[PDB]
Amino acid sequence: SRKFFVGGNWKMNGTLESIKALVETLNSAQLDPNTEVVVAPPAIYLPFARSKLKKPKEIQVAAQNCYTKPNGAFTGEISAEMLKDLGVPWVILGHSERRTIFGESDELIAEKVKYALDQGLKVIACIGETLEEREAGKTMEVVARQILKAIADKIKDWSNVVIAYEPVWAIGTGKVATPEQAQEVHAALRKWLKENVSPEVAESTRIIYGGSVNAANCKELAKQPDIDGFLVGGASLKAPEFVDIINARQ
Amino acid sequence: MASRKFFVGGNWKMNGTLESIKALVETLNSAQLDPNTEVVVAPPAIYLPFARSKLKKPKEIQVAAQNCYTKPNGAFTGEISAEMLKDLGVPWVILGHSERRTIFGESDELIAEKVKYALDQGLKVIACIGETLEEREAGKTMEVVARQILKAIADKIKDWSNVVIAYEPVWAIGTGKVATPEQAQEVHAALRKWLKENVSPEVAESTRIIYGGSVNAANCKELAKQPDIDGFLVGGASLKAPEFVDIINARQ
Repeated sequence: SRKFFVGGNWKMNGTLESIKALVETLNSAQLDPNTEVVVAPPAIYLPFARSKLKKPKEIQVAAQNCYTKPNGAFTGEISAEMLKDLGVPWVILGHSERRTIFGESDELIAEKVKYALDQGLKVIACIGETLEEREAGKTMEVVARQILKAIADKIKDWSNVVIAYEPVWAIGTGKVATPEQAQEVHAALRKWLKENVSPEVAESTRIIYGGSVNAANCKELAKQPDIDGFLVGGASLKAPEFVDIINARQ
Repeated sequence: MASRKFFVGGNWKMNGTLESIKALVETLNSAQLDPNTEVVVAPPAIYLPFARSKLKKPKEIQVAAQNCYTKPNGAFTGEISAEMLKDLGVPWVILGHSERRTIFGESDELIAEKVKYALDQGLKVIACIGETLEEREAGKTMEVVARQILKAIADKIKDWSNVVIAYEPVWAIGTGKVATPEQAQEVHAALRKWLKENVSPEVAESTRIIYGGSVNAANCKELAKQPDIDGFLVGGASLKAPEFVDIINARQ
């Protein structure tokens, strides 16, 4: 009875005109009411995008990142307090691009997750192995360590956590995980949760898949028993395709 | 020379709420501000539209981003691009701030690419340089700031018309240890000489070099008198609207 969850990570993309058009198509579409829908604009566009949503109770917005600390002398950063002040309900943390391009560590990500949750936010926490880790057979070693470090160390209440498994080799590459590849990891992640946290947390925590999800591969992925939805990058910028992914179980 | 317009920027860093930013802008809207001062304020990116919406004299006070990325739009989760700043009508961006260099590892090379791309997108750039306490006591102040300016702008940039150089010694940022008028003027004059010899006399004479690091209402008038200090980049004191008003009026 985990609610199906589909997130749209717009990354560093959008203009006032393209975002208006995207949100308007979302507004007018038939969306599966059993899908929890979150879209993550660039921070400078978060107030505009939310203002255009015709049904703000039905599609929520997310920041793509925030810093570890309360407000202070960190030029260029956005804080979790600010998200709370603006009533932004969600935040993506530990995305592969922050890890690989901006050097964010498991330890820094752990502190962001704890502070965001303490500010009342809901967190999409991202994990995933590289191509070389995958080829060398280290996938479960890597993703088990990432979850332990990012959430299980500091977090007691998992109610407001969603886990996003996004193998780095599937992000933006055109190379999606097969349903069997993704189900294998999700099932092993849920077993890790069951044995290392609690069966209640394993039963209720959504584990969503990301990495080249699109309208033509989402239906077979969504049939997998431990895949609870998707984190969508490129296809989230194409409104009709994002609608189909929201409707992956229909 | 002396045709450089006095420039005051307020860097709010990672601070602000809807309530607190409303208040601070309303005070600036109310205040009597010296019309010879170019005024720029830099809210956190997520409050940039709100802050600009509350600015009454949108011609008299302008808004800035505190950072942007090196590249055109793409797969850089958590980043803002220069073309978004252009789309939204943000005229200014701060680049190379010490906190980005020291806390977030931003390098001379990265900052130079940011500066070029921002200028290519029609933005105006506050380009920040400054030496550490250790670098100054090792006697390397001018070696550091000259290298930082050479990589960050002098390399990839040919038009300096829309560049403001901000000298903010690291040991003065947030510490309460403002540079003396003598200390600041010495670096600014040496930077302006560097520009004269390594770029052009025209660029040296026209480029504003502003001082940053613990500027406040009480120390700004003596600094603003120095010949090669063209204004201030103000951190902590920019969240205090009355004090920021006085700094804007430091030449009155």
